[PDB]
Amino acid sequence: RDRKPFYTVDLNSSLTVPLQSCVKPPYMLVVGNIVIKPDSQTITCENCRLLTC
Amino acid sequence: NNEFGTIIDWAPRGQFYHNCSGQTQSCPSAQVSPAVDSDLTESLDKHKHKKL
Amino acid sequence: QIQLVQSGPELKKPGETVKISCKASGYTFTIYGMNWLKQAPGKGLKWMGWINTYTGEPTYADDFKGRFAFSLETSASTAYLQVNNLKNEDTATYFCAKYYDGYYGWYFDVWGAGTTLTV
Amino acid sequence: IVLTQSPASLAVTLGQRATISCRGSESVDSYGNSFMHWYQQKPGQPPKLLIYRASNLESGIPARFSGSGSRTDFTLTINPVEADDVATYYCQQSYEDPYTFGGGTKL
Ligand SMILES: *[C@@H]1O[C@H](CO)[C@@H](O[C@@H]2O[C@H](CO)[C@@H](O[C@@H]3O[C@H](CO[C@H]4O[C@H](CO)[C@@H](O)[C@H](O)[C@@H]4O)[C@@H](O)[C@H](O[C@H]4O[C@H](CO)[C@@H](O)[C@H](O)[C@@H]4O)[C@@H]3O)[C@H](O)[C@H]2NC(C)=O)[C@H](O)[C@H]1NC(C)=O
Ligand SMILES: *[C@@H]1O[C@H](CO)[C@@H](O[C@@H]2O[C@H](CO)[C@@H](O)[C@H](O)[C@H]2NC(C)=O)[C@H](O)[C@H]1NC(C)=O
Ligand SMILES: *[C@@H]1O[C@H](CO)[C@@H](O[C@@H]2O[C@H](CO)[C@@H](O)[C@H](O)[C@H]2NC(C)=O)[C@H](O)[C@H]1NC(C)=O
Repeated sequence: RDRKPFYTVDLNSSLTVPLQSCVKPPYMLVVGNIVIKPDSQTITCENCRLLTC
Repeated sequence: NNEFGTIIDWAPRGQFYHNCSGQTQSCPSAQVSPAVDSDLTESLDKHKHKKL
Repeated sequence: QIQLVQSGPELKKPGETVKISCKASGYTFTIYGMNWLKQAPGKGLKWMGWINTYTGEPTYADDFKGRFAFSLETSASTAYLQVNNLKNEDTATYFCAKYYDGYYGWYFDVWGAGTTLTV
Repeated sequence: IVLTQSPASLAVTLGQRATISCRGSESVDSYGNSFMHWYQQKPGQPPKLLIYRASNLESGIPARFSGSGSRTDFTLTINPVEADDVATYYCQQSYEDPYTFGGGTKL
């Protein structure tokens, strides 16, 4: 281009893969509005959900 | 890196860039991420194209 | 068109200093660096270095690091080459040239008119 | 990187091919481009670039001039030699600081 070298990177995609990640007992996941207070070292949540995957 | 502690990661992170060493002053020094967050959510069935 | 006009010939003596002007006309001065080239009569060309017209940072070759200074005037689109404590080995023509940009673009298509120097 | 350009002086008559050979101590090929350049300098004048990147004819140069060259080996060709080609030709290297020029070749 314009009598100088020109480099083009082309990338295309038509493939997506769905995954599932799980932990096992005695481990669980707490999902929601999780608040961490570093001064009092407290973790608090209202209406979180317990999940595995 | 804050009052909750410092977390570091020694695994590599990949990006596109130009060497720019031994080049003229027109060589861009910015690094480019080829894919963004919307490439994993928006238009899953639609074909995606990236040109650099 | 792009034209690099240099200063006229000058006469000097050892121990003094010389200021050389090279005004660029026909392109944005801040996007293109300025190169300085030296040619002793009867011999080949030698590359001295270049000045970053976007930041002002000067660079010099391994055989020209000693007593050379690159400066520029952005407002008037002019670059100055300064030689201090002239010696008898400095009798040469000095060229200002615009490189051809791009990948490994250290080759020159537009040259200055020239500036003969004797000391 | 040092460059050796041969012959030091070439004597060719009008209407005959002229060939100049330039070598290098190291390769100058990078990412599909060979960075060897040919200049022409007439006395009292700045050099004018003839062939850039070893194969490309500069704009405004007459079609008589043509360049060619492989890795570390490059050549310049002038088939229809005229009387205005009397000058010195240099092979230049633009791949490494200080981007050294050539010694010269009289013709
Ligand atoms: C690991 O675990 C994950 C759990 O998330 C599994 O992911 C699931 O993978 C399956 C395929 O294996 C996915 O099923 C696909 O869902 C879609 C269904 O279409 C939805 O949307 C349309 C409207 O657009 C509605 O009409 C329809 O009812 C659905 O709500 C489609 O993408 C797929 O079906 C289409 O394609 C097939 C083939 O091309 C055709 O036959 C169909 O007719 C249709 O066109 C398909 O059914 C599922 O959604 C994933 N779950 C998620 C993302 O939560 C992984 O599969 C699993 N991996 C392994 C290796 O086990
Ligand atoms: C990116 O596009 C290329 C074509 O430009 C795709 O490669 C072709 O894919 C089709 C459909 O599966 C095949 O029939 C062809 O044989 C493939 N090759 C060619 C040369 O056409 C490629 O699959 C795309 N990449 C992704 C990740 O989807
Ligand atoms: C840009 O390219 C240069 C030139 O190849 C690379 O510099 C080399 O770096 C390695 C690793 O440090 C050294 O062993 C070589 O001596 C260097 N060669 C030189 C200076 O000519 C440089 O690493 C590249 N930059 C990148 C890839 O980011």
